[PDB]
Amino acid sequence: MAVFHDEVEIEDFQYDEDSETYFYPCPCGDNFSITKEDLENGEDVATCPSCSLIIKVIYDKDQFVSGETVPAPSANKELVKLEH
Ligand SMILES: [Zn+2]
Repeated sequence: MAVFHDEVEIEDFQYDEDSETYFYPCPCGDNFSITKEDLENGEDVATCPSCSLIIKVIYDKDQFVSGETVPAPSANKELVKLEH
């Protein structure tokens, strides 16, 4: 490795309705974490509390950066059954 670990699309991440946070599955055992606000500002990097690695989060800046345009809902997803 030389620059970052690997960039992954936000769609792959797991949205957290609890407090608007995205997480990514790590091979070390834990899962990365990144707040929605971070992506809205530019913080497209996730850090693991165990391995302490770095990962790039790809998303739509046009969607995240919504000044006077509130997006709309599109179906629902319930597949939270990832146990370690
Ligand atoms: Zn990790």
